[PDB]
Amino acid sequence: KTIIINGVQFNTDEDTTILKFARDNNIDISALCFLNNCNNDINKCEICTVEVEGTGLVTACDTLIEDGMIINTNSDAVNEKIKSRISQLLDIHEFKCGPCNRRENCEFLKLVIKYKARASKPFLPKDKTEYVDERSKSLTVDRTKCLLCGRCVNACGKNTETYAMKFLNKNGKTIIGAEDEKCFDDTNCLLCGQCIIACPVAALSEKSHMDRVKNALNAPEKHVIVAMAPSVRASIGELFNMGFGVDVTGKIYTALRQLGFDKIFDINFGADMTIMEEATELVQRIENNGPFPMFTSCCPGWVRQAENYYPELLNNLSSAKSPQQIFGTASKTYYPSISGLDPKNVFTVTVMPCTSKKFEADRPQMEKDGLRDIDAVITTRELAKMIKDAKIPFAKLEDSEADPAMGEYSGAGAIFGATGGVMEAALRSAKDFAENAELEDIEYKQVRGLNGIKEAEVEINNNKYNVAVINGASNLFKFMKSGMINEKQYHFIEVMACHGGCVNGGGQPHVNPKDLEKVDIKKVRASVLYNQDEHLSKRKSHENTALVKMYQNYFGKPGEGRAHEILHFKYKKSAW
Ligand code: SF4
Ligand code: SF4
Ligand code: SF4
Ligand code: SF4
Ligand code: FES
Ligand SMILES: [Mg+2]
Ligand SMILES: [Mg+2]
Repeated sequence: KTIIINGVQFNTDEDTTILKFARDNNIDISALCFLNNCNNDINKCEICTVEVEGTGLVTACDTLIEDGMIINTNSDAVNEKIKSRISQLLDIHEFKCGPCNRRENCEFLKLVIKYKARASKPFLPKDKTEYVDERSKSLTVDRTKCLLCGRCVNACGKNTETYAMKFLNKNGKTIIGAEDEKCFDDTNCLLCGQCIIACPVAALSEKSHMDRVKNALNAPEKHVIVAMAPSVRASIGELFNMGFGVDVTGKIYTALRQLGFDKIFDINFGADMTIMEEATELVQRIENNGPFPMFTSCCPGWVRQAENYYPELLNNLSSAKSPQQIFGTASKTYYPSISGLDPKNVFTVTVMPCTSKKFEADRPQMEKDGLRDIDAVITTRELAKMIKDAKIPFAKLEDSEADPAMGEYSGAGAIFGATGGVMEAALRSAKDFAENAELEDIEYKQVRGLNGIKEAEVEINNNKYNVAVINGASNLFKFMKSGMINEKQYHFIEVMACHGGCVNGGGQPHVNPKDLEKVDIKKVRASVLYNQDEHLSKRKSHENTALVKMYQNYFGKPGEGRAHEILHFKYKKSAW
């Protein structure tokens, strides 16, 4: 194939699109609605317009290169078309970047600046109320920003296969929204936030908890704990121009203290708690021969998936609370027992890579004696905004340490944020528990990485067991519908709704499509976690010294008695 682009001849056997070929050859072509290898098939944005001689204007993102093509990407006709399409979007776009939560990394703004586009008539609604949907505990929509680019809808379909995000005809006008324009929470939506991650503008956002947090911080009598997810320390630096794959754990603890939090703990401590309980449960089921399989229950996207699509599995989920909720439960019981705080005055905040966690935290029964396990959840992005609003020079901060009583963690805990991490951590403990031993071979590499469905055979106490790690909500549907679950007897199955695990969650920093071509975001964020594991002296959850003291002095033996009564949560299917 001979191809001419802007007068440059290429000879190639490649079978690909003009966009991808141009991009591979450092020729600039803009794009908007193209993402995840899909464009918006109905109502194409045409931002990737180029000129093919003899044919006219074509969309480079979905037009294959052909031998003999002569292509101009930067002709006056091309730029005028693209400029026109951007101007048309400005006509339906509340272009007020100042207070906008995507001000610093918005794709549309870059395009507006690049083509010097202007609205015919500026879009300036006075009553945004009709345009905004904040009903959800997790997601919010601001349709004054929406480009109808279809990226949320394609990403929902690809990532989850639920198609909970849809195009809708609302009184004759096209919008995106949930089925029947219901609140997302009241539909089959997993509240995973992959739609947000796909959004080029500030149209989709997380449901804010930042005022819950600020109010508690400013309330004189409130004692505000904060505790961040595994993934936050591998990710948040991205929003402070520190690049990718930077471990900023120490800087976060310092930042959190500068924001005025009263105690700095860590959700990885809660991940060790979850393993203590989950691994103990796994050994129990093995001894009662069932029910099998046991599924993890720590991902609320998956819990919602089970609730909405496989309620028959709800009884197979581990009764262990998730690291978030189990930590929170302890934060209102154990923590007062070792601090003297009145439990009513403890306000527990988590920092998560996740939008679904907001919903988990607000489940009615996720409380005891009137006290919420978790009072607020802020996403990685929300914490980055709080830090920037406070003029905290994050990239310049010195390292500090967590408060150890609910802040220590093992390397088992540290890897939770990657797909296969829970499985690996859980097996490090279950094997030790079952064989009553302290084994030295603790790396389960076969359950790691980005394959959609991963399985392994493991030997526990001289019997074989089958494990699977389901990596992404769409892969959970594949596993079930294809009958894979019936090819053999599965004993323990991990499910994460987000592909890559929590490091790719819905609350994470946006990465623009070009950086994504350049960096494997799932692997690079995950690598921070595995590195921590490798350098920690304690690499099993049950060797966490602070955790051991808590169980010895307060909860007693895992998986029974007081531990079972307050650290566990069971989901029930509705009756016939
Ligand atoms: S979505 Fe982007 S272009 Fe629109 S107001 Fe916000 S920052 Fe500006
Ligand atoms: S919400 Fe965002 S991703 Fe979805 S159509 Fe609107 S601008 Fe595109
Ligand atoms: S939160 Fe997840 S399941 Fe719900 S619409 Fe967005 S991508 Fe789809
Ligand atoms: S994989 Fe992690 S970030 Fe994604 S929905 Fe589940 S808990 Fe949330
Ligand atoms: S980027 Fe090609 S039509 Fe939208
Ligand atoms: Mg297409
Ligand atoms: Mg305070």
